[PDB]
Order: sequence, then C-alpha cells, then structure tokens
Amino acid sequence: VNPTVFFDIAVDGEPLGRVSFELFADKVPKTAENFRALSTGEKGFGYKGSCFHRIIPGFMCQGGDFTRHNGTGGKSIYGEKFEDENFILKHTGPGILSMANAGPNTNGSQFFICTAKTEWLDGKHVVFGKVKEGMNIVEAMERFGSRNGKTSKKITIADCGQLE
Repeated sequence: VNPTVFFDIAVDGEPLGRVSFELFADKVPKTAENFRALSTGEKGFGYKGSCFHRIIPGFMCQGGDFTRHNGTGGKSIYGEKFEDENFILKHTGPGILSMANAGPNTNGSQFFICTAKTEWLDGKHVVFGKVKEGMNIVEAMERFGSRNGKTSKKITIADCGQLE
C-alpha cells in the first residue's frame, strides 16, 4: 500500500540514474503525503528541476529547496511549515529519508537522504521513507559532495513522480 516515488538524477545535465523511495504512509501519513505530492507535482509545484544543494560524504544528501535552491526556501503542500508528525521511526542506517527543519514543528519541503547511521537525529527529525532501489546512485551522488557540503557539479532532479 505504501507509495513508491522516483527521482531521475542528473549531473550537470547528464543523466546519472534513478532512485526510488518507499514512503511510510502507514506510519507517517501527513509527512509521506507531502513528499509524494511534491514528487508528482500534482498541486502545481514540487521537486522537478530542483537541486541537491548540500552533500556531505559519509553523512547525507540534502535537497528539496525548490524556491531558493540553497537551503533557505521550500514549502509544504500544507502551507509554509507543518508540525512534526511523530518520531516512530529512527535513523538506522544509509538510505533513510528524513525531514530537514529549523526547530520544532518547522517542516517544509527540504529532506535529506542519510548515507550513514545518524542516531543523534532521532526524535528531532521525522523519518518518513527509505531508498528502495538505486542506493548505488545515491552513493554516486556522494562523490560530488565535499566536507562543507558544497557540490562540485550541479545535482538536479531532472524528473520525478510516482511509480506505485
């Protein structure tokens, strides 16, 4: 029943590969629905064409700022911010999909893909999905990151949507 969405990733316009995510709508429905709708664009705005603005190898890939492209923008389908839904799920290893925020109850559209176990984020960021296919593409994206998070090449979501 849990939806699966995909991103097609491009490096400097050149196709890199596809990553698919399972969204845990069974446990975090409001959070999962936000990501799903932003991935299909069905509300008229969303992730297509946006970049991953912060990539720290051995830590995570961060994206979802489709309004200022640098970590200061984004918005949810529910308004500018929405609440922390729950902290049922934990940051247990690579492939976890979790919400970025600016403090309690500040979720918008930014998210990060963990490329390591990040237990210190438990109870502070809402985990809502995991990589299903293409973890190897995430590992490839990592090689364009750096210690301070700046990317050497532009990593963009060339296309995205729902598979199931």
